[PDB]
Amino acid sequence: MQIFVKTLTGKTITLEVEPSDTIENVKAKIQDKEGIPPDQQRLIFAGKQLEDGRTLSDYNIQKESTLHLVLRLRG
Amino acid sequence: NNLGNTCYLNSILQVLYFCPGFKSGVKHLFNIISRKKEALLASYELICSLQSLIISVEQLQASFLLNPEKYTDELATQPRRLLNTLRELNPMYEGYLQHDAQEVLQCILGNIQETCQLLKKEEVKNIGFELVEKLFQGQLVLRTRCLECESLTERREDFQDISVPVQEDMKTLRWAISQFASVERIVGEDKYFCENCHHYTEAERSLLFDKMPEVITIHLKCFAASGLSKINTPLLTPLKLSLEEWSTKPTNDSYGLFAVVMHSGITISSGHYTASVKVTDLVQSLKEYEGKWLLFDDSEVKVTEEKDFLNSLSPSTSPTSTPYLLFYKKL
Amino acid sequence: RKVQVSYVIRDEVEKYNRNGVNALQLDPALNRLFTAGRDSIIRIWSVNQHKQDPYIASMEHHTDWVNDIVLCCNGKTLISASSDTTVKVWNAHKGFCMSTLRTHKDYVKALAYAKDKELVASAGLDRQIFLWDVNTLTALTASNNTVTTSSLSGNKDSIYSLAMNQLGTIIVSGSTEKVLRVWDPRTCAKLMKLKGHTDNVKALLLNRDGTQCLSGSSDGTIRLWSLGQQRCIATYRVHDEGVWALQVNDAFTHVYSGGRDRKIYCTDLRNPDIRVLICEEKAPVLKMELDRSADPPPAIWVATTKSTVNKWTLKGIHNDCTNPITPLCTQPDQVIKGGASIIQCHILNDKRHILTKDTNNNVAYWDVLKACKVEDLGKVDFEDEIKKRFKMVYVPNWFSVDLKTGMLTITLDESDCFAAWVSAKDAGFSSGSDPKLNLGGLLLQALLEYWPRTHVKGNGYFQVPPHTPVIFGEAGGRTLFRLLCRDSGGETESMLLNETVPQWVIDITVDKNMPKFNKIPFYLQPHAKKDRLSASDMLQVRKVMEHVYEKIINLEDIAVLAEEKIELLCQDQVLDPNMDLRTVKHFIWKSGGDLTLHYRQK
Ligand SMILES: COc1ncnc(C2CC2)c1-c1ncc2cnn(Cc3ccc(-c4nc(C(F)(F)F)cn4C(C)C)cc3)c2n1
Ligand SMILES: *NC[C@H](*)CS(C)(=O)=O
Ligand SMILES: [Zn+2]
Repeated sequence: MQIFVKTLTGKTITLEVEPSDTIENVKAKIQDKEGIPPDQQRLIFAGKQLEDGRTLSDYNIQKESTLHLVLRLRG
Repeated sequence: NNLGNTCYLNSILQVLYFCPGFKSGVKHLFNIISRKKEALLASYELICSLQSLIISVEQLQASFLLNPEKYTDELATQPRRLLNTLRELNPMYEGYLQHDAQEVLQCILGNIQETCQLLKKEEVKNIGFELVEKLFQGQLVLRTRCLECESLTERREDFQDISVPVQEDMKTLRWAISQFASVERIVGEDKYFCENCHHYTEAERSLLFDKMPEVITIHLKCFAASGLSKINTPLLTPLKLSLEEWSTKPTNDSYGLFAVVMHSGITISSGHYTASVKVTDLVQSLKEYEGKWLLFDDSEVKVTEEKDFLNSLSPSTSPTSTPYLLFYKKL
Repeated sequence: RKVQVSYVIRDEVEKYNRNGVNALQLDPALNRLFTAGRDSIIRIWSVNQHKQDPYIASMEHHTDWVNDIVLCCNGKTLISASSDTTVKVWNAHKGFCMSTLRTHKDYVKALAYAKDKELVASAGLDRQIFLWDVNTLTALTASNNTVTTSSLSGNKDSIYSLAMNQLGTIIVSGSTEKVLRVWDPRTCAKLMKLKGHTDNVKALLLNRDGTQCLSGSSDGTIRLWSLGQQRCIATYRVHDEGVWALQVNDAFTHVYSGGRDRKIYCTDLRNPDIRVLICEEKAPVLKMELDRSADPPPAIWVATTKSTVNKWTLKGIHNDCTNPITPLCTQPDQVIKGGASIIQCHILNDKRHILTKDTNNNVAYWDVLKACKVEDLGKVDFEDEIKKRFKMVYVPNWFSVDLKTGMLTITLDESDCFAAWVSAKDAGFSSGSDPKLNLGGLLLQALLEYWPRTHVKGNGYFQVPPHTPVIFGEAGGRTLFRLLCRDSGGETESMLLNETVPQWVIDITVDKNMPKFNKIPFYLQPHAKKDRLSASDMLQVRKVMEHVYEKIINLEDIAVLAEEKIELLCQDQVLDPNMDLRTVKHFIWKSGGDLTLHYRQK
């Protein structure tokens, strides 16, 4: 299934993923395109942060769903 | 007070104290949980912890107004008990580390929303439960238009915050909301797979607002990959925001800026969070602060004029404390 | 970047269109229609009425949609542009490709022609326009001769249309930039930047002098431009939705317009209130081509998203209404038959068979490994036929399926091609052993068994059909090489395979060494002596039963005592003795973490 990810510049990228894909595999595919390490990445869908160790089916991520990519601003 | 690394939580608690209905909704939920406890969990400790924080704050505001000669130790005001409840709900808040203020806002709002859904399911087993859903929750319409077959597709997705770019790959906040919401062409490596064409095609993509909350939080992406870099230049922040341009229906609603959270630091890995808040509404001197701005350091409250605050925020002067969360309220 | 190996499951002769038609051309001297399909095949058709079968030939060397075709040099040469990023030169009289141009970076959407200069332009999604001399493009191969590139620059967004003046003096580009761009192709210079369209422009026309352009946008407008004044001179709103096809008579006075609304009009450009509805089509109009055998055009050919191409007769175009709703012709005068497109594919649990549903609502059963159809199931329910063919087996995914061409395309990548190990018995082969087979390996050895470099011939278990096209492409749709499975023995194909076959195919196919076995860890705990284990993903539960009976109970046939003495449990379900550890981990293990097994005595 194809999903959109809105990157740091607001630019949208496309990922091809499966409902059984874990959030860590999606963060690896975002590292492969945008070059950001998975430990610095932070995915938001439908106003909830996606937690590492869950599958895209647990969140109801379908075809044409959008993720927002953000980083931690530590303070 | 601070008591070590909690400036990320303090800034969020200070902006939530001045949100339109947050302080009354937390009192309604805490009174329900208190009636539950007298008639007979970790999520309920978050609402007990928030109520105990809010009561401490009204006791300070009263004590400053009528008895300055009291609370000499600042009564030990503590978010640390709330932080212990957030450790029980989320392992990341362990020790005296530094964290993202937006990630704490998401954790607090999500755990209050889960508590609201739990109390709603309990009551239905035998109206004020939609606290987060009225205040911070909105609904988008994500249109995609395949340039080969000109078929529209809609997705309807919820949002608590609007994450916007600060620079291109000076600017105004209208430009950042245009980059979030206006029509984007997806082309080259990121083609749309169109189920009507059975083919990868270019597409136009547009995001429109359909339901707006009473509080709009804009999450400024003050950070870019160059190995990661903080963007120190702000963009121009309007006092009044109108979203009719990216709206599914025309609406004569205007939103007014009432809180900001700033991050002072030259790197993404460390810094100091500060909040500043407009006082629109809640003994004579209490009303005199209206229209002004409160700036919260680690334990100082400084009253500042709206003009001086917006001059210091504008990119015309070196800001030294980058805006990170902007909160706009329905007028 | 990363080379993928693909192949297409098809019949030897794809006589009918298997998807929509993007481009049309006529040869009036030969009475010959060309149809460039989304099935990647350019077909040649006879348009004489006495011909019962219109089919003449098929020209098949693309790997994705053929977006535009140009007939050049008195119908001797055809130029084809595709979503495979290639522009191809063909012999139109014989039907073979005689050159391929790879100078684009993304899909090539539009061609232009200047008849009086033999000059062709190609444009695409890569924002590039290349100009070609057709007499120069008639070179056999890069080794016989290679050619230079003339480029027009200045487009800021993807080009969906070109138009070139017949005299090769003006070229026009229409793009998602919403502004028409004009150059002189002779000097490669800019002339103009016409503004006034509100969406993408898919149709462009020029008159013979290049003085007037006629343009159709997805905004539903047709604009007539005066290129002598850099402005629009008229606008016509006769479509409710986007205009995708335009044609004009030779006098440049009547416009035939069609688009997403499935209607064809003829508007007088001088008096646009007098229009006629020619016909109401069944699908969106993609391209139209006029019959130019008489002064008023007697017919129009209409290509759509459907696999049928229709001729509509234009006789009787004079009534009086400004927007007549009664079409002039309600039945086509000539119909080129089309086939059915595959529109759903479902890979079964063995990772070897597909169920496909087509446009006709027919379900078919396919074998990937042999690259053939097994049976046609008729108009059975697709979700019920999927449920009937459920098997309690797990095989790792090792190929992708694409339906872009309306026929099965199977793709293999290094990442997952080799992840499918299977027993010979489970894969339906036998000899008197149960050897362990890799499906991607056996398929790669069968796909190019005719390569002299791979002989010692084939995998020794199955052969693919000799007509099966084999494609070497990059992730992104850029094709490097295409051949048929039988053609790998030729000198030019053997050299292009030495220059194109990726090393991840050469290691298994040529060096004949075998891929990594996958191993899964598991814990073997007594059900209410503990260790963490690792074994092959395919290990039968019977060999875990043996290992428990011999390592925990070491105090007749030993394997019969092992299976009848020890039981295996996982998630409180007793395991089938014949289940592989893959299938246990995929179905019976819903809990997170490493697979845990428990055991007891019968
Ligand atoms: C964990 O800390 C918090 N968590 C949630 N919220 C809050 C603050 C309530 C936001 C805090 C918080 N942080 C830091 C401090 C420091 N001192 N205090 C008490 C306090 C709060 C507000 C004021 C005050 N209110 C007003 C008026 F706006 F009403 F007019 C004027 N003034 C001033 C200008 C005289 C006076 C004193 C703090 N409280
Ligand atoms: N990033 C945590 C806030 C800074 S401090 C000095 O208040 O701990
Ligand atoms: Zn489409």
